[PDB]
Amino acid sequence: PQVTLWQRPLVTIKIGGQLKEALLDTGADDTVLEEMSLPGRWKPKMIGGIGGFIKVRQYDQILIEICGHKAIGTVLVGPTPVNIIGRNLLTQIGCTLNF
Amino acid sequence: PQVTLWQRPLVTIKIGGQLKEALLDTGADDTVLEEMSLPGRWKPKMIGGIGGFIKVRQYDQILIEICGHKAIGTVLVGPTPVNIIGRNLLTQIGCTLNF
Ligand SMILES: CC(C)(C)OC(=O)N[C@@H](Cc1ccccc1)[C@H](O)CNC[C@@H](O)[C@H](Cc1ccccc1)NC(=O)OC(C)(C)C
Repeated sequence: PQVTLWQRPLVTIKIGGQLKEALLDTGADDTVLEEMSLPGRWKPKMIGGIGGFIKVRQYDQILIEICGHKAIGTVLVGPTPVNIIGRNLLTQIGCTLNF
Repeated sequence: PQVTLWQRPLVTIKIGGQLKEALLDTGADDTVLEEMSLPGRWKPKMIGGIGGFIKVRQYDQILIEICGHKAIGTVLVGPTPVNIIGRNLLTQIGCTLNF
């Protein structure tokens, strides 16, 4: 696909046969998902965004599917208002910015 | 051009006769820049990011060159760790997300 920016670039993700809405964010280095209980150990972490930091839990090697394109990597889970797919995952699906 | 995301999508912009580096951010609805004295009449505004709200000065109808492409629109000036080019200006330059 070719996603236009007239509207926020919100797509469907599948994180364990759960369809989830998430934003493709080129501005984000990391992937941040809404509070969820994932099996596995996590590492405490504080991530900064415009505005300040938020405390998140870090999970390694999560598999997510972005428009039926698989990506596997680190995800931070915390109280975000929106799921954010960051460049750590977008690089996996071959995502580019073209102008 | 075709920007890959192995690294942050940093481009050089020209604004108010100043060359600056800014991130192309499909996650941002608006363009927020580092503190600067741009010419004109501004209005205070508050905008939220993942860590909470910040106060910005809003400047309308400002000319900005992104990789030599012309864009004229709103620019928010405020306490940001990085200059960010949002979707109000990425659409003007014809940028897309592709995979
Ligand atoms: C998500 C996270 C991993 C925490 O990365 C950033 O927030 N990265 C910042 C850049 C940054 C680096 C270092 C320090 C501070 C900021 C990008 O603007 C992220 N794209 C912005 C996008 O996530 C956010 C989506 C959003 C919107 C509203 C609420 C919550 C979240 N929009 C965003 O902040 O938009 C404005 C900049 C216009 C405020």
